[PDB]
Amino acid sequence: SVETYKIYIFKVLKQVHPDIGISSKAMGIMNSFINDIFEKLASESSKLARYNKKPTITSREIQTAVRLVLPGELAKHAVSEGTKAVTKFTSS
Amino acid sequence: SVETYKIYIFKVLKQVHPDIGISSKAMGIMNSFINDIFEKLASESSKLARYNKKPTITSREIQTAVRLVLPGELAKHAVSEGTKAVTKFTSS
Amino acid sequence: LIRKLPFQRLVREIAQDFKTDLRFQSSAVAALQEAAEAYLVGLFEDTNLCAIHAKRVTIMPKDIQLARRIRGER
Amino acid sequence: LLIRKLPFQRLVREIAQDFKTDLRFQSSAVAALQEAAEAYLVGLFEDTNLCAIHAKRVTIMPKDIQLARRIRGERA
Amino acid sequence: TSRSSKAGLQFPVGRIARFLKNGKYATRVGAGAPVYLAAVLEYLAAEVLELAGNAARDNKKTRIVPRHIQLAVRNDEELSKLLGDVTIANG
Amino acid sequence: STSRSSKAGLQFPVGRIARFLKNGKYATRVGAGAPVYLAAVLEYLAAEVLELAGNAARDNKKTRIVPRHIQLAVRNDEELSKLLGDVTIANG
Amino acid sequence: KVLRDNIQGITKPAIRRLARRGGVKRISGLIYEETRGVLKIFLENVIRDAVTYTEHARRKTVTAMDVVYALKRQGRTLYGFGG
Amino acid sequence: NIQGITKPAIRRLARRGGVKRISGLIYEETRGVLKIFLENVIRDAVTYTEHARRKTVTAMDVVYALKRQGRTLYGFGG
DNA sequence: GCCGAGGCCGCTCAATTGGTCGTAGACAGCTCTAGCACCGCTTAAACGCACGTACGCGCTGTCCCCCGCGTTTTAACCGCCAAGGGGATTACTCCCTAGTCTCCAGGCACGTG
DNA sequence: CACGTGCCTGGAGACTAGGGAGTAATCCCCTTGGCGGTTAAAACGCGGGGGACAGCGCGTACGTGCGTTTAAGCGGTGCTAGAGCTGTCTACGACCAATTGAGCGGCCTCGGC
Repeated sequence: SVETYKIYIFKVLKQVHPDIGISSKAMGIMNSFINDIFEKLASESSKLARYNKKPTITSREIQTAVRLVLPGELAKHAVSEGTKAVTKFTSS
Repeated sequence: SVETYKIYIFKVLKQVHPDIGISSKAMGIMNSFINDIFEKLASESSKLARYNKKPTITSREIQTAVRLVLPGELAKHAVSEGTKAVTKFTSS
Repeated sequence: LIRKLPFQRLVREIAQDFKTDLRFQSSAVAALQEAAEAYLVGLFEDTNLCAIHAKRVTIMPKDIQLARRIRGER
Repeated sequence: LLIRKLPFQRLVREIAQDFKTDLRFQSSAVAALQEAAEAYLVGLFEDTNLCAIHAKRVTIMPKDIQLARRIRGERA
Repeated sequence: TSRSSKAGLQFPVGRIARFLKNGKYATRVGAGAPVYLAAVLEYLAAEVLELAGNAARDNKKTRIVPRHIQLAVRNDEELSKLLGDVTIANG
Repeated sequence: STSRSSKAGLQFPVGRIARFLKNGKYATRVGAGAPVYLAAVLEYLAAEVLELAGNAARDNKKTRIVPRHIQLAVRNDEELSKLLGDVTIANG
Repeated sequence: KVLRDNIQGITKPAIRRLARRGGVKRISGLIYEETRGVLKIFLENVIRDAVTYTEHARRKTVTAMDVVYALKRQGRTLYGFGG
Repeated sequence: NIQGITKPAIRRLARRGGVKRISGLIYEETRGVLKIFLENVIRDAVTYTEHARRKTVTAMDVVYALKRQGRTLYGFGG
């Protein structure tokens, strides 16, 4: 009835650490963290779209939001991962 | 070309202090102050309609934004003035 | 660390001055208690730093006052 | 202003060199940065003075600045 | 007549209305929202200007300069918390 | 019938993120590379938090992440603490 | 049913345990009243914002989301009580 | 170029804040603090310049960068 | 005394007033969850008092290291000129995304070793 | 708490139709660079006295233990206020076309600092 990132967080866990599990409360906390980060990036992207009078939200807006809301090394690695994903999606 | 709060601030100034004048840089600072407060009370009124699936910014949203942004006694006086203005507008 | 029922009474007393005839959810009181305990523990950490600065070990109200001054709380 | 303009402008350019090569700066940008920087340093020095008075002193040392920054939250 | 005379306000209701429409804040703006920002954006201007004029009087001047506005912001307990750490050019 | 998450190489749902960006009224239009960029930044962030939490749990000779272990991941890395500020985790 | 003198429900051992968890080794006898005052100010801010949110939604009950949003306005993000 | 923020400049800034006597080791720490502050602000400003497809840093970019840090600045194009 | 604040004047891009249309919000009803009030017994935490010694704090002395001053050095600053990158605006063609319907499998709950 | 099975609501493919963003050309501002003079500020050395820091002794006030007292946590019962959801209708706000005066740039003139 309610949409949560439980399956995907479980998959990411199974990739980073194959021998550790998650309690239900830990899944709730991780879901809250993901929603908070998503809201923080979406609101910033909306503000940048509104300030520049841009009707649409593109990958460049999200890249700037990432570089503005995350600290340094996290921002660099996130930008690298996002550009990799966008290139792999456009090419294929 | 560039719309500014210049006549209005002067009119308000010649109501509390009829004998004190004001400089152009003070116009700049007051216009910036009014813009900052306006975008604060507009951003916090849009976030109170989005997080309620309500497509309208009514006076209730503006009152909640006023009570959430301004400090205590300042907020109380502001909500009093706004309620007075809305009552006068609806009546006449 | 804080007893649940006295904290509930204190929260209701404070809320009375803002809106009368008000009701609470249990989750609300639990959240307030968690936040208050975290805030006080952080304040005591900064107070201990201020006390260490002045070459003593016993924390005193002036340490709290200085920590809240630097923090910007009024 | 308490900082000379040319050294601050050179410092700002040197810092910005590490984020993108071949930047140009407007005069207004350097002026705003200088104003903000001076205000920040004055506030930090006020807090440092309170810290120094707390330790029964009139001469501020780096430990006072470190404590002020740590309570503020800038250093962690 | 005008929408500011109905509310007895010195600030533009219509200009605030379009600033709160064309800014894509929400799809629909109410009729009482622009007459509530205008009445709140005028009390705050009145308070700041009153404090700035008081500062100008204390310095034996007839004009409000940026320095007076900075003094008014710093002395008022409430206005300092609303704006945070505000640096005013030529202050 | 290949999903947009498979075209990019992600586990987070690109389509769900796009639908969240479209019904949240962030902008009237949303591009094709914005859903694929958040769905990667969020995946990287979840992987980082899960890796640190799993390390904390493994150091405590446990093999199942519990809410306290997340509060030790975010309160040892300076970047996560600066990204989330004062974060308090329930049952931690 | 007037409520008064409930601030003394934050007993001396409670403040003392909070200070111990924060690393304090010695506590002067004057810390307690200051702790009551500081806690009261913090609670007043949070409860004011929470009641504002409650009265926005036309409710007579303060819910967990109201407190969470009030704390989030203060930069004190809280997880585990919903979202 | 950090040495351009000289000893008397730091001393004047301290006197503006009310400091009566300044130790000899304050200057290096002050220079480090100033570098950190400028690094943060300039990072945000350069991000904003990148968003606009520009090669010049404008006043509005610095104003926005300082607004992200709670350092509201008035009189430079607000 | 004179240069930045005040009043006057012509001119375009709003704000208003008036209608019509579709849908968002106010309002009435009803169903069940959960918040408040109460009671009784248990017992864990708070409280008051006493005693000892840990340490805050005032005083004294010594060395060191900032501060004010005089002199020499240096590079900020003002003024002027040149030259040219790139910020700001506009006009065009084309590719991206919103809205729809058909097709079907990923992802929510629920019962399981 | 993993793991298996049925279902149903939302994501995907294909298509067409406007309109926003990419992209090329232009104008003319603002930034960057160089140079020479003056001159204000920075740098260096030095003498001294103010203050930082260590040591020491006193007596205040904290921490720990022990016995007593308070009231918090728990488990049941009871009841009703009001949260959540659904349905229906009237009223309010977006849109668009005509009307008309408030507010923005330019000027000239004139008194506070």
